Amino acid sequence: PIEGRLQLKLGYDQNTLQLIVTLVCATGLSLRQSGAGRNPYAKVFLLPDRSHKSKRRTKTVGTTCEPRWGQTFVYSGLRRCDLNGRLLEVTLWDYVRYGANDFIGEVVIDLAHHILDDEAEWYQLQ
Repeated sequence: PIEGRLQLKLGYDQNTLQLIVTLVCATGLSLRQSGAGRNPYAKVFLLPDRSHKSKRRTKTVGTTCEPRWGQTFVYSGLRRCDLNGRLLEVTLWDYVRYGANDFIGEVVIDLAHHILDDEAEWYQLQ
């Protein structure tokens, strides 16, 4: 049962050939079963590429259901049309210190159909 939402800004700058991705914050995340809060961080990939090259990761925020990162990532070497057919995959994870980290939810953006104007928007975690 996934719950919560993520606030993202997506911009594209033709003058530098860069897709600009800002993860502002997330809100409304569930607690753990334990009742403990989560320690959320996000991973971002520009798919289909799954190598270290495409990977970005936010800092981890401690014990909270309302993490704020204010973190901007840049993907270079892209014409606007190169984004067609690619997906921005943002996944939230709960940092577990002594075990595998738990999947919280994801937002996947079909860039071909996005305006990319750096407007902050909210996306339901899926």
